[PDB]
Amino acid sequence: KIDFVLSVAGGFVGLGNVWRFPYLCYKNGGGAFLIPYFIFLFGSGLPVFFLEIIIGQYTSEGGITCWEKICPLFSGIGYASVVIVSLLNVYYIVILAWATYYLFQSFQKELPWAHCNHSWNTPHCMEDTMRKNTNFTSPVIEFWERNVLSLSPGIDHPGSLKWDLALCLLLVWLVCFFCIWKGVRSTGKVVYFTATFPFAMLLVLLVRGLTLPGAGAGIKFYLYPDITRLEDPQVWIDAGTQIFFSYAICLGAMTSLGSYNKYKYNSYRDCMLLGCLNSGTSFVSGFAIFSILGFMAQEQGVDIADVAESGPGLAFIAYPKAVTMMPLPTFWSILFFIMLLLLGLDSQFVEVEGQITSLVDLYPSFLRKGYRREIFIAFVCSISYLLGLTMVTEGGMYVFQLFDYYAASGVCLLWVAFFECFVIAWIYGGDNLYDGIEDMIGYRPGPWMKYSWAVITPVLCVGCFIFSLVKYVPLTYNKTYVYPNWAIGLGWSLALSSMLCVPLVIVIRLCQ
Ligand SMILES: *[C@@H]1O[C@H](CO)[C@@H](O)[C@H](O)[C@H]1NC(C)=O
Ligand SMILES: *[C@@H]1O[C@H](CO)[C@@H](O)[C@H](O)[C@H]1NC(C)=O
Ligand SMILES: *[C@@H]1O[C@H](CO)[C@@H](O)[C@H](O)[C@H]1NC(C)=O
Ligand SMILES: [Cl-]
Repeated sequence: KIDFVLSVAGGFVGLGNVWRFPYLCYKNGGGAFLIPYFIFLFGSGLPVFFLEIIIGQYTSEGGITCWEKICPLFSGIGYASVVIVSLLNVYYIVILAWATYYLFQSFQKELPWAHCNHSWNTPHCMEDTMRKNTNFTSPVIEFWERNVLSLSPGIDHPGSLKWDLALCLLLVWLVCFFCIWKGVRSTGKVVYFTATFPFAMLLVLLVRGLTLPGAGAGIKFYLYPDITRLEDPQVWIDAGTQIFFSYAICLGAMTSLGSYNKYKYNSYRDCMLLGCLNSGTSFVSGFAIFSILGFMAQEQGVDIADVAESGPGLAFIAYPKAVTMMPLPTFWSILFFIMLLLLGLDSQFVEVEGQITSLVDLYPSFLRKGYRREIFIAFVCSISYLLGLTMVTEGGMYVFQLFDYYAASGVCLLWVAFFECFVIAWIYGGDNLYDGIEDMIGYRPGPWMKYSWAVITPVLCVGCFIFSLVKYVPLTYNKTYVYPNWAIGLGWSLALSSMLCVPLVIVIRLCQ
């Protein structure tokens, strides 16, 4: 029953809640992030999640073709989701590549980031333990910034392609290809492990984090807000994307997950449970990582807002620092990186299988099992690897950060979600959906969610977008570097490559 549904949904938590949420909550202050986080959650997250589940269940088609009989004129939501999930597959596998590199470098007796007496460290390096005794730098951040991937002075100098990371990325892609070769999703007792290990790892990390000194400052920074920061659109614009990324909203996956359920199945309670559980695990992981970050700041004796990198690498700077202090660091490090690989992989298979099925639905005659689908999967993996080689070279962090900020976040996700809510609440109508639910499942849901879809989400999205446009600021990596105009143009081209799908399909349909 409930144990079975939690066993099925154990794959809900992924690299999102464990990695992306911390650095998004850290880039622009922690306390000023929770208020728009929860506002956007209860305004759009659970509403749009439930909406995707209902559309996938009511209509047997799940994905691109769900909108074919709801509103054909707005069919571009599926294409936008396909483009967004393709870019997501492009830049998501790099996190797994870094995790694999750490796993391979963690088999040694002494962890590489324990000390910085190595051949890739400047003399200015100092051990953070002895730091309290404007040019010093902790060993972990220096290691992550040079040995893991060397940083050029800017994006204008791509440098030379790295080889060890390329090999790790190729290994991960080959593992994914050879696992989709057969398919190991159908599991018996293994689903118990695949659902218990991540939670146990997170729980022991939580215990370690809040049992460490200096966690109080991290908790206060995470919770206590700053009203003045709400005056900048960055906090709202990234709080309206982190919660959408966590639930895989608008990625075309949740609109097809509900297609497996039958007509008479109470999906309301399941959707509420998964949403609340995802929010809770994200919140507790935030406590853990901000506690370890506060401990890092306490030993480093520097301001919390700049103690660590304010970019995609926050997890790889906090979590290894946490497992370093745990007894027998090698064992816990190996287990943790296996956990990261398991979660990120499972997300990678769902993101990929969804994309492949969605694109095959476009041309069903081209690929009907056999070997043509096999070579198509091989081609997709090869092209994704080649494209991902761009952000793994020397100074590859800038391309990755820009592509993450402008690919599956920022304005594209809010754009897709706003049109989704607008069409569902202004052509199909919330009353019609409640009538269908009432005649479909037991109990009539409260009128809260129809008002939600009608007002709370579209107003929030439009206001955030316009408020960002008026107070336009360039995207900056970390806090001391500024992109050139052409880099921002490239990022905006990336975002438009997703956003323009809806107007393009609209005008094509209006032509005939
Ligand atoms: C050299 O590396 C060892 C290994 O951790 C370390 O204990 C020692 O402090 C380092 N010495 C210098 C001068 O970096
Ligand atoms: C600072 O360095 C000196 C020199 O080794 C050492 O004696 C002292 O214990 C250090 N201070 C702390 C707080 O460890
Ligand atoms: C250290 O940082 C300061 C700025 O705070 C800078 O003026 C100085 O050149 C840097 N290097 C050294 C060796 O002090
Ligand atoms: Cl989240």
